[PDB]
Amino acid sequence: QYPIINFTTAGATVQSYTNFIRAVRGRLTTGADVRHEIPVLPNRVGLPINQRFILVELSNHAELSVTLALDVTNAYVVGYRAGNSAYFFHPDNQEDAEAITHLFTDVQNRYTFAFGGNYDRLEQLAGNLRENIELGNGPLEEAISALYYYSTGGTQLPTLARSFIICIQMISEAARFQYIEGEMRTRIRYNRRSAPDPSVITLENSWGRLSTAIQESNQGAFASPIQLQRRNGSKFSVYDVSILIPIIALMVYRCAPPP
Amino acid sequence: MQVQLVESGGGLVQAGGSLRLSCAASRTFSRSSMGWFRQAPGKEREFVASIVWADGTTLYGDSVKGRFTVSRDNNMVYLQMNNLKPEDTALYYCADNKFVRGLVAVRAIDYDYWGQGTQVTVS
Repeated sequence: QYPIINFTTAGATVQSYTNFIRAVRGRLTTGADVRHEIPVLPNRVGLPINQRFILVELSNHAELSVTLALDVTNAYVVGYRAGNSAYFFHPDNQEDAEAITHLFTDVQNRYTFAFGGNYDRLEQLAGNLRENIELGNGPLEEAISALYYYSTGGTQLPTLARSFIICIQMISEAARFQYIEGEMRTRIRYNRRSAPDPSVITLENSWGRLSTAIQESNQGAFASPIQLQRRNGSKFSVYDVSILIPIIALMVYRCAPPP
Repeated sequence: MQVQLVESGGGLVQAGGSLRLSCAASRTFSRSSMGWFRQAPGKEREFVASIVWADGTTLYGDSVKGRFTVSRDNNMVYLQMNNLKPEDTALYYCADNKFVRGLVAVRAIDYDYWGQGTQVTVS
């Protein structure tokens, strides 16, 4: 019976957005299961489908809206509804596919794609890479518009890919990372439209293996270094959780919590 | 249903003539770029020229670089075509790229919405 969080690109503040993200994290996460200070998303196994998702209503100064579905375990996007159609990504397995059926049930046209929603897959369809794809509010306005318009087929596929690539980032990743949230914050703040820098990107690709590195750390100290990039592309290794604290907001459950 | 772009100005000139294309965007705000592509029947869309919204940097495809000039208005956008060669004969299109970093986007794949088109011809 899923909980929804509205947002509108329309007039949006720095506050209104921080307001937004700070909010969906709440609806995402267990409250406290936290390792060495970082919050852990709910664990796919126990989770009843009742609690498996949350929904996000996104609206426009162009005055239209669409609803996104998010895997609570995941934080990522599984699909969306625009009006009377709903679209979902190709499920990576049996279990996952049964869950989605619980999503937009009212919808008369349920479409399911042949491809995953991994960045790799989308970048391929977008025909471009994430760093050629501008992020910001203007981008997100036009993105929502597109997804709606997609359901009507006024919009092409690579256009749709690009739109997803925008949202997954501006939401799933913003939610996963205060760093990414705060970057969008200042993007809105100075009203810039610009593609994601490397730091943002490598963050996005390493999120899975950070979640692992951390929970499995010894009292915060990483088993093995995790290579990252700074805003300028300069590579650097992460040996300890201490520095991630200010950055990463959520981790996918990996191991049973320590004693 | 889409953003609904349209261009006028197509026609017949003698070889060497000049011609000028015009375009109108119809709830449309953030752009990051707009560009004109041309397609001879049976072939695929050549890039031609584009103007990065924001800055207004102009970028022209190889064959045309010197004779064609591009400009933004307000809404509205323009392509000047000067000294026409019979090889310019083709269908010309308007594109709104709402997404790609404006410098990097030169391709049919890179633009989100397409104008309807208007024809061009020559000696």
